Amino acid sequence: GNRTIAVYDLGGGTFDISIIEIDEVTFEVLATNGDTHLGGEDFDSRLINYLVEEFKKDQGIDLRNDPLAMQRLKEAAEKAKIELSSAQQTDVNLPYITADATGPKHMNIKVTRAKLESLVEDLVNRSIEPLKVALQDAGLSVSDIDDVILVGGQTRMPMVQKKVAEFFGKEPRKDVNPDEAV
Ligand SMILES: Nc1ncnc2c1ncn2[C@@H]1O[C@H](COP(=O)(O)OP(=O)(O)CP(=O)(O)O)[C@@H](O)[C@H]1O
Repeated sequence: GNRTIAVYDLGGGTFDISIIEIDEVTFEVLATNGDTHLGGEDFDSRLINYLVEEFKKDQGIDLRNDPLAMQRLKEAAEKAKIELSSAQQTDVNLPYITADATGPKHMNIKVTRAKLESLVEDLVNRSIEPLKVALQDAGLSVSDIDDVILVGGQTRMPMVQKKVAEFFGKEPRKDVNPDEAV
């Protein structure tokens, strides 16, 4: 009774996919692929652009010339990205972010989940490309896979789970650890 699994591991920096076969009678990695420039940090970057554009649209300032402000906005963007894994909407609040002749300025922007999903949709789609490759290299199809286990914090995002569920046709398991997976 062999069991074949797929490990979708999306971290802060890189993306990995691995196909592993288990037999009783033994453990054999059948294929492994990924994307060295596709990670959670790219999800923050997309949200950072949106916050910079909205702050310009509203107040008229470009924060990118201000390095100390861009650090706080990166920190705030990640925080909002995470909350939006569990909430439908959230609020970025950074008082005294910058200043001009009119005085000190404040950021207060509402980000909805739907907004975030539209911003990162293409990054999620990039993760499917190495998946197809791995399966080809293994001489397998999605029907030959028995379980999909998610690894990495970024995979907690409902959208990422919905797309992986659509590819494999199975509900991926996010509860499983590395020992239990085998
Ligand atoms: N609830 C949540 N929803 C969405 N993203 C979340 C999250 N909780 C954490 N994250 C994201 O998960 C990432 C943390 O990744 P993790 O610690 O699992 O791997 P990593 O970055 O150390 C390994 P690598 O560099 O190889 O990819 C951060 O980018 C963080 O923004």
